[PDB]
Amino acid sequence: AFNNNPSSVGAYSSGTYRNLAQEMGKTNIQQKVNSTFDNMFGYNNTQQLYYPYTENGVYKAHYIKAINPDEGDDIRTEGQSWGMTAAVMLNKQEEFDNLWRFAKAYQKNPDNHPDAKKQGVYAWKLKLNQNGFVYKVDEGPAPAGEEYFAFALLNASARWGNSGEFNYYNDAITMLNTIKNKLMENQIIRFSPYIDNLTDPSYHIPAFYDYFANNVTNQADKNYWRQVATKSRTLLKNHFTKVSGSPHWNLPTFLSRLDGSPVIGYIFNGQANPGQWYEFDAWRVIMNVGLDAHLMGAQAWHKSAVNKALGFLSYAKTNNSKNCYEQVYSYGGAQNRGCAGEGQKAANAVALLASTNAGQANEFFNEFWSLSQPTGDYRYYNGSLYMLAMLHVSGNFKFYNNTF
Ligand SMILES: O[C@@H]1[C@@H](O)[C@H](O[C@@H]2CO[C@@H](O[C@@H]3CO[C@@H](O[C@@H]4CO[C@@H](O[C@@H]5CO[C@@H](O)[C@H](O)[C@H]5O)[C@H](O)[C@H]4O)[C@H](O)[C@H]3O)[C@H](O)[C@H]2O)OC[C@H]1O
Ligand SMILES: O[C@@H]1[C@@H](O)[C@H](O[C@@H]2CO[C@@H](O[C@@H]3CO[C@@H](O[C@@H]4CO[C@@H](O[C@@H]5CO[C@@H](O)[C@H](O)[C@H]5O)[C@H](O)[C@H]4O)[C@H](O)[C@H]3O)[C@H](O)[C@H]2O)OC[C@H]1O
Repeated sequence: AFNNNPSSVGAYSSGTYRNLAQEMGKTNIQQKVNSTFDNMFGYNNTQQLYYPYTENGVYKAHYIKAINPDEGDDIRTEGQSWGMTAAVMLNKQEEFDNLWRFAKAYQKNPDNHPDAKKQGVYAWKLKLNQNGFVYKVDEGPAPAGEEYFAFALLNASARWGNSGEFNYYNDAITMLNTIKNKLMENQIIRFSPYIDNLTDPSYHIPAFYDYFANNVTNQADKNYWRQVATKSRTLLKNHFTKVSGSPHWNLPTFLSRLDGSPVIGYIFNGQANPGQWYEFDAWRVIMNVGLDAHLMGAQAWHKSAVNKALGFLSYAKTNNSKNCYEQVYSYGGAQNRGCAGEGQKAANAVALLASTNAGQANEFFNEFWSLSQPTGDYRYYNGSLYMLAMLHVSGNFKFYNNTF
């Protein structure tokens, strides 16, 4: 049965990981997790997201392909870093290394880049040109990518050691220093190096920063990352307070100021959507809250955040002619961007690790568990989230500490 009383002590401290699928009475859990990985990383052109990159017939590395029918397929740091994370959680070392090799070679901007803000950060969007060679479309970073890269590399160091192709640990420390020096403002993760007083709630994963604190050597850096963790929980708490009730109606948003205030409308040239939309980025916020609750302990704010957000989505479904909650809301109003897909449902299943409502658990978990693994033209985002969620709800998303 669903544990509606999540412990205030996290799995990272206790070593005790919940298996949410088991709590919900599901069978063949680990087999389903395994087939999810195998299908995503297999050469089937169906669920597949993991593709080899070759130059003149010579194998180089692998990437996660952000399949895109409208705008052309591209390659993204977040997809890449999530792929590495999935691989390390299931002890899939070749897949990890092939993805990391690609990132280090083709996504990393040179440390001597003329623009100091780009030095050592990871170009968020690549494509293959008309001859099949990789190039950077936008050299700017999407910092959730670097966050996951650092997280995946620290875990790889811990599981596999550092005597093979990669010194994972040294690569992780370099990544952490890049985040600190290039991708933070006042110890809050940036949306961009080029815009101040701006964050993206979905980039906040407080437990990762605690994990970083425990895996650096020097005292100043340990304290730095602990402060980032505290400030991240405060940002998310403040954001959830601000979106409570009218006018945001309990869903977190795409963009936020550093005090947690949703960004209203447009604020910069190139901006994809209005700041106050619950949209594709924002889907992940309560998933991150669930992650944090599970790994570092469930506090009153985690519970309130997820209970109210899932509560709104359940309500929204009853007022929908197609009996679904939708992909995009603004100020509590549906923006007609379609019924929720697999990635959004996946995000909401992970949020249940902070839920105290068995009725929400039954509804949201079964809607995720009944899905087939994503296929077709929109499988990049849906499929990547689906993979992460499969790890989170099966007790397979763990923190592996390094030893010193
Ligand atoms: O110079 C600076 C610029 O570099 C800067 O650029 C920003 C860099 O960060 C970018 O953020 C990432 C964008 O990608 C997000 O994930 C998306 C979410 O959407 C998914 O696509 C949807 C899937 O579902 C379909 O139904 C729907 O139609 C799709 O839209 C997509 O697959 C994912 O990759 C990441 O979360 C972000 O981190 C940002 O876009 C850039 O603006 O901007 C500032 C400038 O000064
Ligand atoms: O566009 C705007 C419209 O969106 C707006 O409509 C309003 C939207 O919100 C509606 O209210 C929702 C009611 O349900 C809430 O979820 C609750 C949260 O609490 C849960 O209870 C917890 C369960 O577990 C216990 O252990 C725990 O102690 C409890 O706290 C409960 O199960 C959920 O159902 C949603 O968060 C609300 O959004 C409201 O009725 C609409 O009017 O109207 C204006 C328009 O502009």
